[PDB]
Amino acid sequence: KFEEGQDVLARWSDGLFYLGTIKKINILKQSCFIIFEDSSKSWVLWKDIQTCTICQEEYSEAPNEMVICDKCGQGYHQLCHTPHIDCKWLCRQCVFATTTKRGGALKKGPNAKALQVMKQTLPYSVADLEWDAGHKTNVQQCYCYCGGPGDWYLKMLQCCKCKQWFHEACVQCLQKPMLFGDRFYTFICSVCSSGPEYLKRLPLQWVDIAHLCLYNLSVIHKKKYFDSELELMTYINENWDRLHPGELADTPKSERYEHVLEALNDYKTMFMSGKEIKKKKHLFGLRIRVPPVPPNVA
Amino acid sequence: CKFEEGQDVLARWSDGLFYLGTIKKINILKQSCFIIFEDSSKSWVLWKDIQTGAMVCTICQEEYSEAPNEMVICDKCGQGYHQLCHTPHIDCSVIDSDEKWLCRQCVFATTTKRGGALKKGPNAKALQVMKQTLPYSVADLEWDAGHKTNVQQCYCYCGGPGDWYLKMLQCCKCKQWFHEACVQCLQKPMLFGDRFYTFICSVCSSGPEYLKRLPLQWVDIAHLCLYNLSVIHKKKYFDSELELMTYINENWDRLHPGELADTPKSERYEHVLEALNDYKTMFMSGKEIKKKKHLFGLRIRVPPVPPNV
DNA sequence: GGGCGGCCGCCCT
DNA sequence: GGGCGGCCGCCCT
Ligand SMILES: [Zn+2]
Ligand SMILES: [Zn+2]
Ligand SMILES: [Zn+2]
Ligand SMILES: [Zn+2]
Ligand SMILES: [Zn+2]
Ligand SMILES: [Zn+2]
Ligand SMILES: [Zn+2]
Ligand SMILES: [Zn+2]
Repeated sequence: KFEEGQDVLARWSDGLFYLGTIKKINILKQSCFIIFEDSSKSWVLWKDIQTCTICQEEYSEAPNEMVICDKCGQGYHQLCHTPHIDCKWLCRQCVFATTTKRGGALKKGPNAKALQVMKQTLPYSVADLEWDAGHKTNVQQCYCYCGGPGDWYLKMLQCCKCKQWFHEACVQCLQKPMLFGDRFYTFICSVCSSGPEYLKRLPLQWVDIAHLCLYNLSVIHKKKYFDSELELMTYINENWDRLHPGELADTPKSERYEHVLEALNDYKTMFMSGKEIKKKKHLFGLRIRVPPVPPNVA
Repeated sequence: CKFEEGQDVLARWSDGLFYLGTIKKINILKQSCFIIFEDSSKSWVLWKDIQTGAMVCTICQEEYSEAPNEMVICDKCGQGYHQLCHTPHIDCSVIDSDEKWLCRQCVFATTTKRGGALKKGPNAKALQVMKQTLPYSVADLEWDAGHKTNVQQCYCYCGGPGDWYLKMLQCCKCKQWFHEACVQCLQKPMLFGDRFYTFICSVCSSGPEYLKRLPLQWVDIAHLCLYNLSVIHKKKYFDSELELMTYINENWDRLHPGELADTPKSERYEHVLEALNDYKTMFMSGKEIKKKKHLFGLRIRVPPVPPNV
């Protein structure tokens, strides 16, 4: 049970836990209205609120022995933990806490290896998920290896096998920091791989680069129109390596703006010029703030 | 805005079809126009369903043209479109041919038709291609609780108005409703409120539509036909033999019930009459209100519930 | 931060 | 010498 005014750890839609205080409780919207340290406020599902630890029973069996984590010091039966403990040990939510982080989870060290193992087993059933038509969201708001909430159009990767979406912070295969709504990847999660993830960058067209970066600027700054040269092209150049342009990567910095501007002008159904609202014609924005769709998907 | 009173326009009705009409009133707040049609009938039509009319690109109103984004002229309405301005994009293959090209507007106009859109022909082939791309955003749609109506009144491949219970199919995937006139998978004209189908639209299938007829029980046959009679004639009670059974026999082929289809005409009334008397929850005899016993009506004027596949 | 009242100034046959 | 492409920037749907 929870109670108003209680200090808790709440998992956000980026897979990470944040310290907060329960202000309100909704009995079965199944959420708590939580204020965070930056005085930001939001509703959080109970499955994402953190107060045997899985069985509430004291008996240490054999070979179902009670194992105590060596960091948080909480106990787990060998067959109650997810995954099960056979044979220094850390539990799942301590493994995730010390490994998952913005930009991508840790790749090296004992904790990172413990994550790689435990990631292969989901804390939920794939059958109990109810997806929308485009397989972007599910009713349970249950995604990734962690089982937390998530927004597909932000920094998440969809597995091309199980079609589940996975947080940037929870994957360990990223060479560069993820861009918002970047779907130009072939990704296979650790569950489907039964081991380390597979990640391959799909080739980008100039219209893809323009769309993806305009989308990122739009998300970051919460605005629509951007100067094609001084804002958009600047962001593209500053993130050129992060973009993995593929075979377009050798394009001289002087020649990049030509192709980008051409894409902005040609694709009228995708990009709005400032001239349409009596502003600078070099100002461009997305008609609909939606991530670019790679050739394969929808 | 674009419109003024006395202007002759093409107005899209809730069947997905355009009709010739004249604007009598304009409502800025409702974004609609009061339109009189050729049958002198009058109704309010949303601006999104009004077609003004009947070398510059009609979409962006610019006149530049160069490969691989050239200006393509519609071989019917004569209007020009950039390859990347049209929805969907015009493939460069089109320009590399002697064959005609119609725009999305003209493609729909020449193919969509009462009882079901054209199945064969170059135009029919173009419809099945173009309608895989919606002219609207599904995310902008604000649906009601039962997912029957949205406040935008935007449905189907066409983006026009519609009544789900009046000749429309719901896709089992995207849950959007599609006009009878806009689909190319029907074998027979639809009955009102007939949801005994498994339908997958071209948008979800990325190709031809999928359609399978779900089986009807005798209670479903009576319910569906009672519902149709109630909607058409705007009343509740009908004569089981002279009115209901007459409708059922006249629409027996169009009903396509499945395993019960081979039932002899003379035998059908036996099972229909029993269904009316057995399903007390759905069917209401006239005796319950001190009227003739063989009069029957639906307690709730709603379509029958289709079975899970 | 973008919708629109406002008008600069190029350049029109 | 005036019509319109172009967009500044005021100020709050
Ligand atoms: Zn995660
Ligand atoms: Zn236990
Ligand atoms: Zn622990
Ligand atoms: Zn997977
Ligand atoms: Zn339609
Ligand atoms: Zn155009
Ligand atoms: Zn046309
Ligand atoms: Zn569909």
